Amino acid sequence: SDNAIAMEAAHSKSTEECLAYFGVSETTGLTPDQVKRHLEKYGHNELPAEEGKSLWELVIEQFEDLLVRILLLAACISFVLAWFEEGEETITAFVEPFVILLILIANAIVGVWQERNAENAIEALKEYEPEMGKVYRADRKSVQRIKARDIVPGDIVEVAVGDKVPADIRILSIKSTTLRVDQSILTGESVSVIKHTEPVPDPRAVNQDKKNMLFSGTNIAAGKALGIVATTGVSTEIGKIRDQMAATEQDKTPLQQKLDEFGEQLSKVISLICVAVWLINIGHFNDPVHGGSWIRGAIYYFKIAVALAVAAIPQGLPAVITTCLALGTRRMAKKNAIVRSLPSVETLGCTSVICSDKTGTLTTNQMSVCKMFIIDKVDGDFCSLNEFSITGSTYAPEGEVLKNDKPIRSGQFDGLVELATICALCNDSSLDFNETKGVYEKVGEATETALTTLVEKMNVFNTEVRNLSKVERANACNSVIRQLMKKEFTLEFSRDRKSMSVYCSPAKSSRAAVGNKMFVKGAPEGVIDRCNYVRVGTTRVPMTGPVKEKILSVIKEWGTGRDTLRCLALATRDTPPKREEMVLDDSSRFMEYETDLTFVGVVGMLDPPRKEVMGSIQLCRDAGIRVIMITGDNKGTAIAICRRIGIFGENEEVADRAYTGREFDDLPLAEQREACRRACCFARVEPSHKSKIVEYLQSYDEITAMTGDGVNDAPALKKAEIGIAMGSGTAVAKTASEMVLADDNFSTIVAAVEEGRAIYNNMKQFIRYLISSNVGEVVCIFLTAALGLPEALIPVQLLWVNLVTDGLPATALGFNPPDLDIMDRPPRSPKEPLISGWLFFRYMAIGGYVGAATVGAAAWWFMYAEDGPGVTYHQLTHFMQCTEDHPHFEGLDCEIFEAPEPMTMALSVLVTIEMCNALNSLSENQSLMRMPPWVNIWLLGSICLSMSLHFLILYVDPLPMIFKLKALDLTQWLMVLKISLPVIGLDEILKFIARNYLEG
Ligand SMILES: C/C=C(/C)C(=O)O[C@H]1C(C)=C2[C@H]([C@@H]1OC(=O)CCCCCCC)[C@@](C)(OC(C)=O)C[C@H](OC(=O)CCC)[C@@]1(O)[C@H]2OC(=O)[C@@]1(C)O
Ligand SMILES: CCCCCCCCCCO[C@@H]1O[C@H](CO)[C@@H](O[C@H]2O[C@H](CO)[C@@H](O)[C@H](O)[C@H]2O)[C@H](O)[C@H]1O
Ligand SMILES: CCCCCCCCCCO[C@@H]1O[C@H](CO)[C@@H](O[C@H]2O[C@H](CO)[C@@H](O)[C@H](O)[C@H]2O)[C@H](O)[C@H]1O
Ligand code: NA
Repeated sequence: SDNAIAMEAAHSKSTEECLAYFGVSETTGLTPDQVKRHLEKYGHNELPAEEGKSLWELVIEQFEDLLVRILLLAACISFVLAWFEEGEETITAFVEPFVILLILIANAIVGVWQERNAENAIEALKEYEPEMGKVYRADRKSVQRIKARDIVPGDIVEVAVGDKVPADIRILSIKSTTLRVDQSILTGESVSVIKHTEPVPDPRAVNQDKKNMLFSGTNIAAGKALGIVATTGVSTEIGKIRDQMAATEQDKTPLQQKLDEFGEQLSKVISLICVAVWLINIGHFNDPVHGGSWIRGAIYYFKIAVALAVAAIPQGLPAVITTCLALGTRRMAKKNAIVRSLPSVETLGCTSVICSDKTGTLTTNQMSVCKMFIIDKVDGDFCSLNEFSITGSTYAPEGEVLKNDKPIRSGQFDGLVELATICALCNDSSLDFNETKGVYEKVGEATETALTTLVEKMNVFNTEVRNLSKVERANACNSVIRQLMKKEFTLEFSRDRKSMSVYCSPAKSSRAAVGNKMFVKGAPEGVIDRCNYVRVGTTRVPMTGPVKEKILSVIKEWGTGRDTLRCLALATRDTPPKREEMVLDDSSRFMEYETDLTFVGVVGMLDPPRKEVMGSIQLCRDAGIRVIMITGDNKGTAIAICRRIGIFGENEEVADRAYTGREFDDLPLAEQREACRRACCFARVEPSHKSKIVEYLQSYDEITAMTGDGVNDAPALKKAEIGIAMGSGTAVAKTASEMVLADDNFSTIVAAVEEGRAIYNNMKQFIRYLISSNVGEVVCIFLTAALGLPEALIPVQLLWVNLVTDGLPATALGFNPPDLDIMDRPPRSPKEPLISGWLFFRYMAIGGYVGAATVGAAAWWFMYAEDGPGVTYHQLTHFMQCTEDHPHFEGLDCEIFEAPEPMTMALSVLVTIEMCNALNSLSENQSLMRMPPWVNIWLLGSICLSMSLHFLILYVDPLPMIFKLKALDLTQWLMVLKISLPVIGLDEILKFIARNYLEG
């Protein structure tokens, strides 16, 4: 982007001037060529980088280098203070600080990388949830949603309530009665501000004075408007205020709490073992009080404590957790489950209740009129209707009307003529043929578009359509009907009457003798009471009780039937008041205007459930996860749908498991709480009922997933453990949620729960693996110090094992395939400890065997080895007396006790045991005989890499001279194998005990 300013003083220009400056028609929008040129000139609508990645690594490197240099200077001060009179052994005090320096450098490197890895994992979340916007462009007549970064200056953009403003926008037209905007992120204003479209004359006016502009980042609090993009990217008012840092996420995840508890307890245990080593050596309490005995006897305990600290901490664990979470997040996003916060992953597996909206999530929101009836014959008490069916489930105008499964012509019935007239006039929506996809798409609400499609199918006025193109066919019959009745105005919907109407005057064309007419479309509950008459074809009879009961009976049948239809009543005021009589500024009077109606007919439209919903409901059943439907349908239809998708049984009694908002409010408080623990169906629900349901569900210590999309959903989404916003819904709901459904599908919720379970299981696996490895290392150190043996392992090798040798297999355990019963077990408790009970004893045995095996191989080299000396046990424990008391240990050089061969034996045994235990860590209970090792190929590859690196630091000459190791032969490797492989048998015995005797 070269020109970084775009249009200046857009608030000062008028709408005409702003459209003229970019040369765009407001009707069509930008042409593809205009979009290409503007994108090339002004660049994408986005801000560069994160916060400052080009100068961030240097900061952390220099900060940790300062933290290293200060410890170096402190240790130097200590060693220099140990020079005044302490001059006994200055040779041994020369090796310890070198190792400590290496430890500090290594821990600094990993502490930098793990932090950067976590930051990159957090930042990768944003790539999965790209901000979207709605534009009108010349290639399509309907509004199309695109990525906000693809919006360019001059674009015509549409914003509605709950949307996030994608660019700095000059308001062109306010479609709603008022436009209120929340500008708290910019001006810091509290209450929403009112916008207009008049120009603001002051060129240097403040943002609060720019009452005709929409600033990027702000949110539409109320209304709907159209505008033209003035500036994008950095030129945006919010792009100038790039200096803004919100508070961190905080709120420690339960896993982090358990890990920190482990850290504190491990500090205590390190202190306990450091004291226990002194407890073993009681003879040190018989030494003289003066001299240099206590000093040199305390230096040894200030070193073994450091070695034990290296052996005890799983240094590489946080990187493995971060990588597992990042890759699982990418997997979930590949499966349409867009996680907005890493903690939510852990929570996803604990989900005990899923509260889902019906329309759009459990169903496809692809509405279609499939049944309709009008009045046939009325004889006092007898009432007969003309029922019909309609084929075609999409919005395409393809299908026909069927009477008793036989096609008829809709124009024969005057009732159906009026039916179609009402459906065409009480309709703000239309159809647009997408020639690229080659399909018909909706322009407006699914309901009104289904009405439009029905009018196209019916063709009550008999119009030629076989010679029309796909574009001319979409809105042909509706245009025909519009040519006759001229819509004077529209009485908008209102809750108090549950209907809408249009005042229409007939055009002066052989139909002016009809007079003005009001056409009413609404819910039967609201419309039928206001009908005094009933249209019979072209005549009219008075509306009575029996007719009303017949209408209601058929509506009930369709609502509770196999199709679970939502019916719409259609009526018309034949003798409406005059335009001068009616006032339109207050909807409270509209119900009065829509009185003395004539009932014409009823349309039954279906919103089919998604074909995967039943199976996902079953999966939640097997997983012990309750599913509660929340719908706008009536209670009867709601229960019928619950039986259709499997929430309820086809024959079970549900008088206490299905409620309406009013019924739920009529119950006392204790009964409300008690009803939430059993209800699975809520119909006709107020926005506060979601929050109340979440609170009641929390009162039973349940982890609730609650779906939403609108602004009134935001509080509940905030209270719920897993707020789930729809991908097509508002931005306000998305910002208040833990997960977004890219496809708005309930099955995606189920898949997210399953994936969270699997990911937490694999995390448990590699956590227990690494920590049992650390247990084994600590046991090795303590067993060596207790028996007074030489150091079988040095802390450098321990760092290499914890960071490199074991880091690869743990990351690979992150990719373990999920168990076949992952969704046939109850939800995990969030307070579930990772290692306790039988697992404590199991991994304690494992770690004890690890330490015993390492130290025992180190001891085997000194004794029963051809390459090793003929040293016995009584002198190997007294090896420090070799240089002095030589006749007691006469034989070879004393330096043979500082040999690299026993350390190499111990390290090889540790590495082999850790590969074997990684193989054992593929499952918690299943033995290797049942689940083969070749199921997780990444584990095999990681073990190959670990062994290749081991052979590298053993044989490739420059490296074993650094690791203080010596290459081995076939006999020593065979000993390593013989003393390492039985760990598989040990864990196999423990698994057999857990399976065949510890299931309860
Ligand atoms: C790494 C080296 C070991 C020795 C260690 O200190 O870990 C202990 C300790 C801190 C716990 C223990 C370890 O305790 C022992 O192994 C007893 C040692 C006695 C030997 C002396 C006999 C001569 C864990 C390791 O035991 C083994 C047997 O599995 C399990 C678990 O750890 C976890 O669940 C990991 C959580 C991140 C913790 O009980 C944990 O403390 C609690 O806070 C938890 C919940 O952490
Ligand atoms: C003065 C001494 C300092 C200089 C060191 C000389 C270079 C050493 C060669 C090894 O390089 C290391 O290899 C590790 C693994 O191959 C990496 O660990 C990374 O990968 C592990 C597992 O893949 C994770 O557990 C670790 O956290 C993560 O640091 C680590 O980054 C990297 O440097
Ligand atoms: C695209 C446009 C075409 C679609 C229009 C659909 C046509 C239906 C319009 C009906 O108009 C009303 O019809 C009533 C009869 O059905 C008339 O009542 C007349 O007849 C009744 C009995 O038939 C009497 O009870 C009433 O008093 C007397 O007003 C009434 O005046 C008239 O306004
Ligand atoms: Na929430």
